[PDB]
Amino acid sequence: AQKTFKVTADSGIHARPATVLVQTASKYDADVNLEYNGKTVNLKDIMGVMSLGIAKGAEITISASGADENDALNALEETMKSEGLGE
Amino acid sequence: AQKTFKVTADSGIHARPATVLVQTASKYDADVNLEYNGKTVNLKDIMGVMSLGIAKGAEITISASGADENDALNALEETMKSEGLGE
Repeated sequence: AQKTFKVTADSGIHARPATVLVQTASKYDADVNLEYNGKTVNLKDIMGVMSLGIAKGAEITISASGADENDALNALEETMKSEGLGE
Repeated sequence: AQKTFKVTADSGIHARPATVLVQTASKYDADVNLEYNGKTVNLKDIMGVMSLGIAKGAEITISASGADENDALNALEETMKSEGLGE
C-alpha cells in the first residue's frame, strides 16, 4: 500500500520528526519505506531518514507492505497530520 | 568499531553488491551501519544501501556496535574482499 504527502513541517524532516515517524512504524508487522526523489529508505531506522535531508515543501511517498499494511499506513498518516509534519 | 574501505567494484555498490552486504550484516545482532560522504544508512537495509549510489573509487566506512561487533566486522571485510567489492 502507498500514500504521498507534502512536508509542511518547518525544518523539514529533522530529528524529532524522524523519531515520531520511526516510532509509529515500529508498532506494525509490515515492511514500512520512505521515498523522496527516487531514493528509498526503511522507515524503521532514523539513520537513513536523516540522510535524505527532506525539507519543507517536499513531496514524499510512504509505502507499507505485509500482514498489517492498511493499519500501518493509516497510522502513519495520522502521525503526519497530528504531529504537523505534513498532509 | 569501524572499518573503512575502498570500493573497487566497477559498478560501485549496485543490487548484487548491496545484496551480499545485507545478507552478511543480517546474521549479526550488533547494530550495523554504512556511511558514505556524510550520509549514514542501516546496513541491514537493502533500500538505503542502494540509495547512496556509491560508485567505483569511493571510500566508505562500515560500523558495528554491540554484542558480536568484532565478528560482524571481520565477516564484512571478508565479503568486501571475496565478493570483489573493495579492500
